[PDB]
Amino acid sequence: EDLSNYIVSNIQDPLSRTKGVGDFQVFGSQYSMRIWLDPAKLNSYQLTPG
Amino acid sequence: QLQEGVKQKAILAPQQGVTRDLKGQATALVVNAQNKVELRVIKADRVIGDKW
Repeated sequence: EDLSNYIVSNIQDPLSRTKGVGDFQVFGSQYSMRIWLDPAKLNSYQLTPG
Repeated sequence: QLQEGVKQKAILAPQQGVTRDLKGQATALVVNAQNKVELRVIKADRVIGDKW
């Protein structure tokens, strides 16, 4: 996923500049700020994930 | 502003010397004994003045 972020970030924009490349399909996708909730520490402060 | 603790051997790196990688981990470059530059991923947590 780190390498797929590197592809989607900055070898995807110069690759479609070239004469002849139509649509394309990168493997994987870019990043996401992925948040890992802890259920015991959600219990500890009286919080639902909603 | 409470103060607790004191470090004996604390390594204070400047803010222009440590940056952020695209993954988010704080990185800072190091030159070696054979005079080449090299990258090691560090754990920068607090700021003191203008120094990580």
